[PDB]
Amino acid sequence: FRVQPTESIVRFPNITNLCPFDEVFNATRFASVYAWNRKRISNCVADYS
Amino acid sequence: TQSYTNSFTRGVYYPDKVFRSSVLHSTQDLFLPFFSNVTWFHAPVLPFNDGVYFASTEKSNIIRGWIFGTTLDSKTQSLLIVNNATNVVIKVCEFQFCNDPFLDVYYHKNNKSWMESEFRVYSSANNCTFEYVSQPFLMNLREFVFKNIDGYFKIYSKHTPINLPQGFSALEPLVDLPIGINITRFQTLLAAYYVGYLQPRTFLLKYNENGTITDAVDCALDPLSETKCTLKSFTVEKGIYQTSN
Amino acid sequence: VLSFETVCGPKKSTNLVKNKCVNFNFNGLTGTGVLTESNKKFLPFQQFGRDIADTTDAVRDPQTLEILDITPCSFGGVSVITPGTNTSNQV
Ligand SMILES: *[C@@H]1O[C@H](CO)[C@@H](O)[C@H](O)[C@H]1NC(C)=O
Ligand SMILES: *[C@@H]1O[C@H](CO)[C@@H](O)[C@H](O)[C@H]1NC(C)=O
Ligand SMILES: *[C@@H]1O[C@H](CO)[C@@H](O)[C@H](O)[C@H]1NC(C)=O
Ligand SMILES: *[C@@H]1O[C@H](CO)[C@@H](O)[C@H](O)[C@H]1NC(C)=O
Ligand SMILES: *[C@@H]1O[C@H](CO)[C@@H](O)[C@H](O)[C@H]1NC(C)=O
Ligand SMILES: *[C@@H]1O[C@H](CO)[C@@H](O)[C@H](O)[C@H]1NC(C)=O
Ligand SMILES: *[C@@H]1O[C@H](CO)[C@@H](O)[C@H](O)[C@H]1NC(C)=O
Repeated sequence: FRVQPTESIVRFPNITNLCPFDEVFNATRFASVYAWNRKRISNCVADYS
Repeated sequence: TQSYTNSFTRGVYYPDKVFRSSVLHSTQDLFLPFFSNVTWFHAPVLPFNDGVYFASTEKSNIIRGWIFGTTLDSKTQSLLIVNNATNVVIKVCEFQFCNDPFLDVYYHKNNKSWMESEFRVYSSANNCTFEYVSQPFLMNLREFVFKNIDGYFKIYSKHTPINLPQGFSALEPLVDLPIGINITRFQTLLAAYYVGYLQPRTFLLKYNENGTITDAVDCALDPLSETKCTLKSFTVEKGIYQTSN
Repeated sequence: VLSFETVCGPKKSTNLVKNKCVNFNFNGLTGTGVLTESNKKFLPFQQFGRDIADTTDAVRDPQTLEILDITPCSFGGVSVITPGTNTSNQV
């Protein structure tokens, strides 16, 4: 005899330190192609959606 | 100055994040050997082999900061740790030139005890990756153990008031910063140093009911300790016991 | 252009259920068991718990500051008590 599971749950810590993808995309003024900006996005949760 | 002193059961830290109550656990990790000899440093680059144990005591805040790296040149990335009065900055950024550490001609505290806004040791701040800011590391005796295992740099700390004194004090984890750099040398900075080096030993920690380490035994010091580790107990009864080969 | 080469996508969560045999996943600590509150006191930095037989006993959920035990939901064998089949048929 064995009691089968009734549900499956997954717990992870709060989401915070979301990457600055918001800042990159909504720049008021971009630069010309010859001098293109670059941002090393590191150590953050991406959330590409 | 390299005067030597023995470490009386100092340099014990929590190996894992798990919790154990009223049970003896045997673990095989890097540790400072019991009754090993340490080196006092006074007013040189250390070899930093397989971890380090840092300890210092003073009534002032003269001691602050550390620098780590394998070459201290532009070829390889270098690491910095510096504590402010109210914050700490930990940026792994390359540093090229170091003409001389700052040192006032007088450096007399009998008349003037103000030394502020005089920190410039990095000649060039080249491209780098990581930067962490948190609560001050320092606040009594301060004990720190620095490790670099599997790309993770781990820092442990503990504040033990004194009257390396005898006793047992467990080092709790503080900040596991993920630099990823290779570290082969380290050096301390100024505004009484205890330096010890770890070896791949095996220990037998004793966990309290609340979950804190109270006692530990090194399984490679004397045959009695080997017998204790084999029996997994701190009290051995009368008899003959086989320990090793 | 987002070139690719610590940076990992957000992992969503699920509501906490107690007193039922539920599959759980606490920061990659997969297992099965019942979830009940515990009168233990972990250290501030500890997250898991482990008994003498190296089996997860208590786990702290990453979101709220609470610690709960992990007990396997009931299992075991079954037996049938019957007289002689000629004597009767009830079991
Ligand atoms: C180890 O420490 C002792 C002091 O207890 C000292 O005499 C000895 O020289 C040290 N070992 C080495 C290799 O210097
Ligand atoms: C901490 O000290 C560094 C050293 O230059 C300084 O750049 C930084 O601004 C200080 N932190 C704060 C919060 O002022
Ligand atoms: C950072 O600077 C070093 C020093 O020249 C260089 O070799 C490296 O390509 C630069 N970029 C990265 C991502 O390390
Ligand atoms: C560190 O050392 C390892 C092997 O000793 C080597 O593969 C690696 O390239 C070195 N540098 C870094 C940044 O890991
Ligand atoms: C465990 O913690 C409780 C609550 O702080 C305390 O009363 C008890 O003395 C502790 N046990 C020790 C220190 O062995
Ligand atoms: C996550 O968010 C909840 C919202 O109620 C909060 O209670 C909890 O403290 C947060 N996580 C942390 C930092 O414990
Ligand atoms: C059950 O009991 C009856 C009466 O005692 C007997 O006749 C019969 O043979 C028994 N059944 C078997 C399988 O022996």
